[PDB]
Amino acid sequence: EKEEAIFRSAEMALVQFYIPQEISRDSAYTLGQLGLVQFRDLNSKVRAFQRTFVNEIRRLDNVERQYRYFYSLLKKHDIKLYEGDTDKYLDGSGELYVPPSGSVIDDYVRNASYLEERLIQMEDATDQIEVQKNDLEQYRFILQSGDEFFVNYVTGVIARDKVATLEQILWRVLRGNLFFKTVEIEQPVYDVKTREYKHKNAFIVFSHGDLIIKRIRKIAESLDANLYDVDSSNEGRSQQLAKVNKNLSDLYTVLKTTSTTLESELYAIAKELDSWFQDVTREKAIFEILNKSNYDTNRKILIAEGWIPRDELATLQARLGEMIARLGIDVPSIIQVLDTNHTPPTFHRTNKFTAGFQSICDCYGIAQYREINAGLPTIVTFPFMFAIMFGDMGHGFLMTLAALSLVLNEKKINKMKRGEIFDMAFTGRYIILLMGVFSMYTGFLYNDIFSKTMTIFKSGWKWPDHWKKGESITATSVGTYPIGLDWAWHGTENALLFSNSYKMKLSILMGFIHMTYSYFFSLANHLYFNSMIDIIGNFIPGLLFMQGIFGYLSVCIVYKWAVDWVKDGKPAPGLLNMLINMFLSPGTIDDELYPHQAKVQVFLLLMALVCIPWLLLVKPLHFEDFGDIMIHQVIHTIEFCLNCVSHTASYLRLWALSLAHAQLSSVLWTMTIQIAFGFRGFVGVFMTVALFAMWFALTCAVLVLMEGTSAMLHSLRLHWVESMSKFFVGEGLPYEPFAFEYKDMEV
Amino acid sequence: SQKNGIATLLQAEKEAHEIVSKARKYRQDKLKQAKTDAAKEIDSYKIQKDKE
Amino acid sequence: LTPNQVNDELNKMQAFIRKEAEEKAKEIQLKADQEYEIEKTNIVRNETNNID
Repeated sequence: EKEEAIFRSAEMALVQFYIPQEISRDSAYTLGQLGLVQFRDLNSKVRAFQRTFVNEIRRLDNVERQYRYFYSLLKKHDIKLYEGDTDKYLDGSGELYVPPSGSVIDDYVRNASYLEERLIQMEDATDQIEVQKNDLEQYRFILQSGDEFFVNYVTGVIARDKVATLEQILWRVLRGNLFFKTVEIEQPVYDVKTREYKHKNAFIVFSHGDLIIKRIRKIAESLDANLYDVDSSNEGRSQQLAKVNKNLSDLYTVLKTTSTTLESELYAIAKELDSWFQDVTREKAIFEILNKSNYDTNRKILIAEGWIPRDELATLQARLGEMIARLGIDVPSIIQVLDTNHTPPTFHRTNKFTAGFQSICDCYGIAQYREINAGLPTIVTFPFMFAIMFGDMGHGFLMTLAALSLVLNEKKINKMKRGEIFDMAFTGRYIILLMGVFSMYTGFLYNDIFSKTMTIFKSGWKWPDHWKKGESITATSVGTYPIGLDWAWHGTENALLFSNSYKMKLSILMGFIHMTYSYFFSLANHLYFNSMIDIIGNFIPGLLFMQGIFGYLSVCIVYKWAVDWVKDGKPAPGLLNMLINMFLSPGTIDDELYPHQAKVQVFLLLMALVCIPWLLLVKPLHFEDFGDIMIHQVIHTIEFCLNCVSHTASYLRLWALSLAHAQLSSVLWTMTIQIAFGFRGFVGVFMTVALFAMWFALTCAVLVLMEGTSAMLHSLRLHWVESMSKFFVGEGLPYEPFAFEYKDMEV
Repeated sequence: SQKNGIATLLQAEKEAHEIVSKARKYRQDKLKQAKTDAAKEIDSYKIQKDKE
Repeated sequence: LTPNQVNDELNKMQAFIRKEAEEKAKEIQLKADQEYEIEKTNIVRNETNNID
């Protein structure tokens, strides 16, 4: 009950709904679990105030603001937010995975609106009760100096930061006549302007003049000062101390009491606030999504439309069996498919193993309705591209090691928090596995393990009895490795200048094969549409133009691979020399690849070119004619005629990266192992250990990370701009069934 | 449905409105009947007292 | 369920709403009768008391 990913697409439908108005929320609970359900928003060209549901949205907004305040008051205290395992029960795919919830949503609103002030009035007290305690305690230490002298006098206390300046300004404003003795604050206390434990001093002052008293009083406040009053007598001060000391135990205890209440209720609320958060979110979202339909008092039914998959009508009916089971009103079918003139949405399915693959399919863009998706191309080509980027055995194996560790630990990693750097990594854990399992094979034919080879097979090569190096030595071939390349190409620059020429050709050949494979899907969808009237009228040139040249070149290339030339009188023609001749000469090849081919190559070329205007005449012949379509098909003709060659050229980067990786690996090996070869058993072993460690540090870090990161995106290039150019010829809008999900700490 | 719902549901709804408004106009005629009933009770008993 | 049944969910619910409104109106007529009763009795009482 699915598609084949090659010819069968997604097929779906739309209807006009006639649901009863009373079961709107009832139906929403059910279809909101997993229904593959989306709505065509007829509620358009309307404002918020122009809608019949703006009343509840502000209530849910107020309660979620209350929840945000709950977040704030929670995190500002040490208590930890307990999160139960009910999210798994609330996140998933089942049958009745969201049990219906009664209308106690308003009860939740009520009790939240109650708790808000309940906690505000209870919490806004400590800020005062503490400062009153501090002020009384400060007064107590002030009075503790009852035996220190020398309305009628001024009392106060200042910070040590201004004691010298204050006393000096007193001495030079009262003109050098005063009694001024003081005692320091032992064990100082915090201030009140900045909440800082600032060193403090207390003073005492006395004078005769009342004018003096008022001057001192109205200058003290301008600076950082505090004022009080104390009795002149001694036992009067003792009585003052007793009376002010009596009334502070209550202050000591009240804060403890209010805390005891606070933490006590915090423990209880924590168990439920988190759950209620995502709960109430579910109701607001479901109300919103249902609200996109049209309703009037005209009819008890509700006017709604939405867009539904077509291969699950039976499942939809069975699931609505609950609609008729307990809340039954006996109007089961609300599905009746009509026809429209607009393109349907495009959508498909995804799976756990393909979290990354399927994402990149539509990241570039969605396809139009019944337009083939390149799922299998993403499964196959992109991994093989990345593999052929580089194939060091050690690097591939090491990279796969992390993949295996991640996939085996996915038992708990799937649930544990994914780190910022680990989110995408965990997303495509199953992709790197394919990356590596193809990388090891791709490198196997290269017979490279950190630029080394054990000579698995035997090929046979001719050498003299003795030979001194510095001389070119020729070895004839009697059969090479059946699999891969022989070790004989581990020698001097001759080996490299042969290997590069060998490899730069297979890249082009494979790219041509891949693009032919991609273009092969063109008529697949049109047949799926049965649109054969004139679509072939455009597929024909797009095929013949490219093939007549590229396939001819490929067959010519493979032709020389078969027939030798040393044994033949005709010398081997140049790797690429059959290009200029096709144009300047009327058929003269001058390479003598094949005699009869000379008189037929130009013939093939002239059939190929003649149908250039075969595309600009088919379109006007439809009857009618309109400028934009001729312009569009002209630009399409030119863009394809250039894109074929552009893609042809682009394929060399594959081999460029491959040889770059080979060279960097070789040079790192040369500069590491040879240095490590220092022969010494007294200090050389430790040097070898250090070199060995740094060699691993570099191999794992910089010879893998950057290379793979570049390779994957270059493969993304090579896949997208090549296939999708002529594959996703259309766009379809996404489908996203309304479903529950978790929410957590945020703004 | 659509080929028939627009008519059957209208038959339901406008029939309900028609019967409800029939009850309303019945109640207004009933108010008029109450007025004339008070009248006819004071058109007979009023003189009945003088008869006795 | 069956596509041909889509008219039954229309007509049966038409009948259901029709009978709901019919009962509502038939009891509204009883309400009209009660209003008749009270506004007859009170008016006749008030007038006949002065006649008496």
